[PDB]
This record gives sequence, C-alpha cells and structure tokens, in this order.
Amino acid sequence: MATQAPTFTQPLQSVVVLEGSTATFEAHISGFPVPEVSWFRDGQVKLERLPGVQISFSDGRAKLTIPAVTKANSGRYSLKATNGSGQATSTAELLVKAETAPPNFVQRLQSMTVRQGSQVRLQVRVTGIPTPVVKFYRDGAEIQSSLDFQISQEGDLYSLLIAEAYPEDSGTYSVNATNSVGRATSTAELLVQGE
Repeated sequence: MATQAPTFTQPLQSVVVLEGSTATFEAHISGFPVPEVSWFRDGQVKLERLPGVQISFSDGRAKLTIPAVTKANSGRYSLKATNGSGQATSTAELLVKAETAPPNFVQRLQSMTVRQGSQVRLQVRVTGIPTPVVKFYRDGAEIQSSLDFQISQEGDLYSLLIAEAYPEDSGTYSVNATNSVGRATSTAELLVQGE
C-alpha cells in the first residue's frame, strides 16, 4: 500500500551443479509497486535470449531453471528487480562440474542361506557419477523384474526381493554397476534349503 524499493527476501546463492542435471535459481522479491524482474548471465547478456532456459515470475517468486546443464552454462547469474523507488540485484555463480566417480559397491551383495518359503532381500548400495546402471543376475542370466522377483531402487540402494524362495532359486547372484567412467560387479551365493 505504501511505496517501497525492491528487495530480495530470499537471494540467489552460488551453487555447484553436476553436468547433465538441471540447475535452478530462485529468489523472493518484495517491493511496491511490484518490481519488474530481468535475468542476466555474465553481467550484460539478457537470459531470455539464450536457448534452453525457463524463466518464471509470480507473486514475488522468481525462478530460473536450466535443464541439461553443461559447462557452457557456468557463469555469473544476476536477477534485477526494479520499480520507481529503486532497483535491487542478486547475483550468484553457477559452476558446472563433471565430478565423475566410477561405480562403487558401498554395500556389497551378501551370501545367504534361507529356508523354503522365506522372503529374501538381496541389496547393494552403489555410488557413482554419472549414476551407474545397476542390473541383477542369477547364474549369469539377467533377472527380469516381476512381482515374485522385484528389483527396486531407493536412492543408491538397489534391492532384489524374492517373494518366496524355493530351491530352484539357488545359485550365484550378481549385480553389475556400470557408468561412463568405470564398472563394478558384486557376486554372492544364495542357498535355500528344502523339506
């Protein structure tokens, strides 16, 4: 209701972002009348002139997102909010790193002896940048995920859940994790006893 120069309630913060991911910047702006906002890269380059960006603004929340980020997106990013009483600027740097790491089993496949009808969970925890591809095998054959053999991922934790184990399920289970910079394999034996 009373006039007041623009200000950033939440400013931009510099961030390091992994190659290929989506970088996002968000700010909260106040001011009356409602400030007009413009995004810039490297000082003088109007951001809406560069391809592959999404800029939105509503109710004093300004958001810039850059999907599929690459090293060419690194630079200094600025948000300018302006009305008749003044003009405010928030600036942050975006640095895009590769940061590659080959696949690593922080939790290895674990050998197990269970009884028939038991439910058995075969878990690994796998790190890696780019995120590795994780596949489960029994005796060298890839396991197709089904309701009885259910492969799932939660974070870096990958689980094969055998709904009810029978002797026919015994064998050497293995997990392969591969990304663009390395490979890793964990093997284990599963034995399920009969009658």
